[PDB]
Amino acid sequence: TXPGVTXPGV
Amino acid sequence: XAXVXAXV
DNA sequence: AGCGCGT
DNA sequence: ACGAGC
Ligand SMILES: *C(=O)c1cnc2ccccc2n1
Ligand SMILES: *C(=O)c1cnc2ccccc2n1
Ligand SMILES: [Cl-]
Ligand SMILES: [Mg+2]
Repeated sequence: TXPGVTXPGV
Repeated sequence: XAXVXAXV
């Protein structure tokens, strides 16, 4: 997640 | 990700 | 496949 | 002294 707790996703 | 001081 | 930090 | 999260 996040990148950040990427995205979800990417 | 660990939060030992930032917890990010 | 895809990445961030401060007490 | 530290790795979490669809
Ligand atoms: C969480 O596992 C984690 C790992 N490495 C990092 C590097 C830089 C900033 C934040 C980070 N968070
Ligand atoms: C929190 O601000 C912080 C800063 N530096 C660290 C280095 C190593 C482990 C934990 C840390 N936490
Ligand atoms: Cl990114
Ligand atoms: Mg990027």
